[PDB]
Amino acid sequence: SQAESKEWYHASLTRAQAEHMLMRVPRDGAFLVRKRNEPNSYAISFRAEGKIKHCRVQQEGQTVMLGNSEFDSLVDLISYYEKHPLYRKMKLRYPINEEALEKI
Repeated sequence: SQAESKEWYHASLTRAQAEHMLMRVPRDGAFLVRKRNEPNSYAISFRAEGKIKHCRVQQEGQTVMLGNSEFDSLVDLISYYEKHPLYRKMKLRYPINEEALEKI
């Protein structure tokens, strides 16, 4: 779907790999979305209050759900949370597009 080509979306990034990337950006609002190793499940990994936090988003047919908040798609969800606070008063602000690198 459309989210898969967005700069904040990572198809193959674990929890720890995501933290490893986010720890290098010293700014609240830094974020990425990663597919989880369970069907129809994604995580938003983000920086808030100086920490890294993870929240889960479920794909539910034609829609996605974050807690009790429904959106048309992952792209619409992220757009909404760039405009409205996701966590306390903090909005998503800095999409992280880093590659998890394999040293060879």
